[PDB]
Amino acid sequence: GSCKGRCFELQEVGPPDCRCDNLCKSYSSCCHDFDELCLKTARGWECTKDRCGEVRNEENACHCSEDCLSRGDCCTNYQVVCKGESHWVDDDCEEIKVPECPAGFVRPPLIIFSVDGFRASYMKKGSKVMPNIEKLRSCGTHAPYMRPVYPTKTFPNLYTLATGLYPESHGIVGNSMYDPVFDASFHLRGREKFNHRWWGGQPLWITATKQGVRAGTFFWSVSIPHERRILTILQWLSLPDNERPSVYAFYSEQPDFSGHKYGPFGPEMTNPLREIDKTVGQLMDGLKQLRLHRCVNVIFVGDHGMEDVTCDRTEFLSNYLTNVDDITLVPGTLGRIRAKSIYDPKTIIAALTCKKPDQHFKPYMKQHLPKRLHYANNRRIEDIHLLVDRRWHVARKPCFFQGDHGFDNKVNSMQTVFVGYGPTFKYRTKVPPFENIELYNVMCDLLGLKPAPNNGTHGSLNHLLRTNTFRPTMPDEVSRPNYPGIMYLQSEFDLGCTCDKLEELNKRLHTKGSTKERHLLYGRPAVLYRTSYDILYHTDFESGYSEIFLMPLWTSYTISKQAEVSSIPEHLTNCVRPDVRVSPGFSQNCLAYKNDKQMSYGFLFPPYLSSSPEAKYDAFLVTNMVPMYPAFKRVWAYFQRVLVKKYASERNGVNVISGPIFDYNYDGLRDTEDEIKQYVEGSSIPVPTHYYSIITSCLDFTQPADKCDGPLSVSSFILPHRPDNDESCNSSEDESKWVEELMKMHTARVRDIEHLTGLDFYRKTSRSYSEILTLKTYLHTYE
Ligand SMILES: *[C@@H]1O[C@H](CO)[C@@H](O[C@@H]2O[C@H](CO)[C@@H](O[C@@H]3O[C@H](CO)[C@@H](O)[C@H](O)[C@@H]3O)[C@H](O)[C@H]2NC(C)=O)[C@H](O)[C@H]1NC(C)=O
Ligand SMILES: [Ca+2]
Ligand SMILES: [Zn+2]
Ligand SMILES: [Zn+2]
Repeated sequence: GSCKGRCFELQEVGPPDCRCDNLCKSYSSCCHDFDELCLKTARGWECTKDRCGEVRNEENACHCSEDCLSRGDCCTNYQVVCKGESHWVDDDCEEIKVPECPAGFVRPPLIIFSVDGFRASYMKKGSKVMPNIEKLRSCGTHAPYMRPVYPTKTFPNLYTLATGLYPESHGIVGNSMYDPVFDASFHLRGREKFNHRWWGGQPLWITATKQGVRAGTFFWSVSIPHERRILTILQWLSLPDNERPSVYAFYSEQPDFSGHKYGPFGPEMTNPLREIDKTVGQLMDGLKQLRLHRCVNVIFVGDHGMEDVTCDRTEFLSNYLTNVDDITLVPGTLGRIRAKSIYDPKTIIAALTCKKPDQHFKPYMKQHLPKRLHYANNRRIEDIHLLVDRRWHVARKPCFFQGDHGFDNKVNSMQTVFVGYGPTFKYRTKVPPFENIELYNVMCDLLGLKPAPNNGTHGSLNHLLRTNTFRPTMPDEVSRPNYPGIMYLQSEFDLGCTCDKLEELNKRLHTKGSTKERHLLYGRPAVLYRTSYDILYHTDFESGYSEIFLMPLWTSYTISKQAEVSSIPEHLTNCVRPDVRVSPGFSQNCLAYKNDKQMSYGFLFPPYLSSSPEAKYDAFLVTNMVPMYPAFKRVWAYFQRVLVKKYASERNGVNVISGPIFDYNYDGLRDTEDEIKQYVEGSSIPVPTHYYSIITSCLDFTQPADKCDGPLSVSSFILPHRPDNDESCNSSEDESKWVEELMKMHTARVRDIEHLTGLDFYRKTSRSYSEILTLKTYLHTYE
């Protein structure tokens, strides 16, 4: 019943026996002498010359005795003060070409140093405030910033780090949440969070244990001082070979706590950052004492940033809703709304939509949230969501705090940090910003583990690593296209469409020709599911036409910097032409659109960008038509007539691939036919939930998009196909005052589109597949 000989033991005792491990305090289950024997404070955390060679006194917090390495309970500066060695931070960086590990070590250990609320810009504070951190950052591998997951709160992000999964998939969708199947709520405070029922996926410590690799206890009771957490890691690293973990985690509550109290750019922030640096320095000195400083891979990572947020920037729901007693709100930097008793969700949303000119939040049904957030597919996510403006809070009803976080994960102030240091990371290497869902694959690689299935894209971070355990391979195409000829005659169609000579004298009409070379610059997308579709070629564009969904899965075209924009002449406004290459039965019909009072149609390739009046007639083929709400046509037509040409002008030409997305179950994945819940009336033409475009050009803008030697540059979006423009509060103005702002909100990665369509892009380029995976994970943020 005593913690003697057992402090911070790895085996977990009881219930009910008294525990002496990392978490015993959190359960209020430690042995009576835990706080006495294990949380020793006497004489602080640094050796002084007068202690060198002292007799071991057990009440000392750390030791300067000659027996202190045999336990690894020496103070971390022991050798510096007593044996003439130097501080890790004062040593020159020297490349670590191979792991330099001592006797007994069969792989490089991994230590994860997680710092709560460490904003990316704090790194700009430099080596006068954070000398140890700046050394890790400059000698190792680092990104200018790492993007967290939404919501940008600690539990969702630390668990995403651990699992490689979006919160919707791992289950930790908030710091607070209610589960209607358990009928219970989870909170930062209390016991409920300790119940395994809440935690899904497979976190790294479980992946490791399952594959025979020992993991240290990642979690730390808040009562354990940071210095004792470092000393405990060093103690574990000193254990025999058959008991020593290979992976460890340190967690610090700072700089988050001071960020909340003083704001991100308060002068008070410098002290907490100095203290974090000290802790890193203690870890590095400690490793160096154990001859592990050129053997361990260290990951210094944050979970989210911090924004300026004060009391008097609070919107209150009682100022919008007359029935605020009927609802339960999860409040703050995001809002989630539920009924108090299992109120009407459609009236709640309408009552919160564009009611005040400076309104600092926007309501969404969860399925209408931007797809890049991946924040819908979980019963813990309430149907009603408030996306709150940066710098603001939302509360239910009507200063000690100056900072908060939780906002949209593309907001600048929410970005966090990443540095990788050690033999397996690259040397003095800067890498592009990347998302925190990508690290679990890399941590697995670093430990020799096979990752469990996750939302990372394995290989998209190979460029962080000196030597890679994993080489990606491009997936095999599942469906092979048909390339149908001009088989059928005009008179065989009656699709109910109308139109209003030279195409009879063109024998080579709709043949491959030079269409593939100029309009598919990166190869045909591959179709990764079973379906039947047709490649269709035209002077100005190429498309993959689905005989099942009666529309293209994709439409590809290139527009040069010098492309002319033209009008749809009035004699062609209502023109729709039957496609002589596709059968009537696998074609859309115009009558269904005339029968459907809510629904109109648009075109994937824009008639506005035709290369000639002759070629413009191709844009009106029934195989280029897609169902579109009139409200959405305002957005689409502006995109196609104005913004594509702008992008072409700014980027030295662009290649565009556009198409429909069906995601009626909001799982982020391509719907099967059975899952499509809306069709054009009286018809079998499915209604898309979204429309995507992927806009590619040369990263070197001095080369045109069709003559690009090197790295590519991409921006993409996934626009919600909505029958109104209630999302955009300025929509009653000219499209130039609101459409582009809409599209920027709905920016997306190419990977997001691949999941939602079952397509694989960029299969024929001069780049390596690893480089391509990096491109596919890129998000253009507009921040
Ligand atoms: C993010 O990653 C997770 C994990 O890879 C993805 O969740 C997984 O989704 C698949 C497909 O829906 C689920 O697998 C299915 O299992 C059953 C048979 O047991 C069968 O009905 C299907 O044919 C398929 O095998 C799986 O449950 C699920 N795994 C987890 C942990 O949730 C998720 O789709 C990813 N999200 C995105 C947007 O890519
Ligand atoms: Ca789906
Ligand atoms: Zn946090
Ligand atoms: Zn916080």
